[PDB]
Amino acid sequence: GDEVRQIAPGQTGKIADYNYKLPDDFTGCVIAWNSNNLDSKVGGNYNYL
Amino acid sequence: SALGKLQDVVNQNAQALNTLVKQLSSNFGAISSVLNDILSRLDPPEAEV
Amino acid sequence: PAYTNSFTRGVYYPDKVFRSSVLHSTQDLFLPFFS
Amino acid sequence: TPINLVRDLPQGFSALEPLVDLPIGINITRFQTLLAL
Amino acid sequence: GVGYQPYRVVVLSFELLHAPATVCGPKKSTNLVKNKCVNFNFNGLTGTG
Amino acid sequence: RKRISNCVADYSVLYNSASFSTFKCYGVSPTKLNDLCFTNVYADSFVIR
Ligand SMILES: *[C@@H]1O[C@H](CO)[C@@H](O)[C@H](O)[C@H]1NC(C)=O
Repeated sequence: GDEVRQIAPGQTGKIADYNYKLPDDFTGCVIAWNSNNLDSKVGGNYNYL
Repeated sequence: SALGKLQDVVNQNAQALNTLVKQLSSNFGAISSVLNDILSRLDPPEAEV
Repeated sequence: PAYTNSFTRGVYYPDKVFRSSVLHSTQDLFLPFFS
Repeated sequence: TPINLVRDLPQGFSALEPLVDLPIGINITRFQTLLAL
Repeated sequence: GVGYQPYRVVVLSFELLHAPATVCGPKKSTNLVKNKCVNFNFNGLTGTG
Repeated sequence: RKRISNCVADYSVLYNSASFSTFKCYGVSPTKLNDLCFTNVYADSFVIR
């Protein structure tokens, strides 16, 4: 969810700090789409460390 | 007052320098006029603006 | 209400900062001269 | 100040050192004073 | 909903004033050097001189 | 409106903790909080949805 919007040029966040930092010159595009039918397993999927 | 012309040149130059230095204390719309304060308070993404 | 003139009274330091041999204006809440 | 007067405030300069910055966190609209009685 | 649930908010108001610094962070104090160019950081006036 | 007297304000554990939905800051940055030396801090608290 919101972590999808947490990645962007010049953004501070837990994703930015340690997981996935985008540079502040990002000449690209971020394509995000809900994936409840692809990788969302019932009871919570423990593959998202 | 005989040497008004010579003194005027000195006064004009000193006055111009003083205004130049006084301009260093202006904000220009920034949060602070001290460059160190901006650097020590904000991350690069928000310090550049 | 009796009245009087305050000649050169109620002058304080608007800023806690020190400085020497400077004639600088300060926009601050002061007591008017001769008020 | 170390004044020595006859009557009324004198003529002359005198600064005012900052004594304390009281953290009140209130508003103020009307004030009074206190005296020795 | 997420937009209508109890959201506790505490807003911390600061001020970058030359007034004496009373609230500061956990940084160890070093020794006083003099007669030498150094990066001096006493309370907030970080700088070189 | 509770303010803070003289102390050593350790802001370090305020964003490095998964207990805050939003940590938006203006005029200051989370990682830079620990290095600041404020004259005072106001802790104003209210609740919104
Ligand atoms: C201060 O707050 C009180 C409480 O309502 C109010 O009556 C008064 O008018 C306020 N004064 C100012 C100057 O806002």
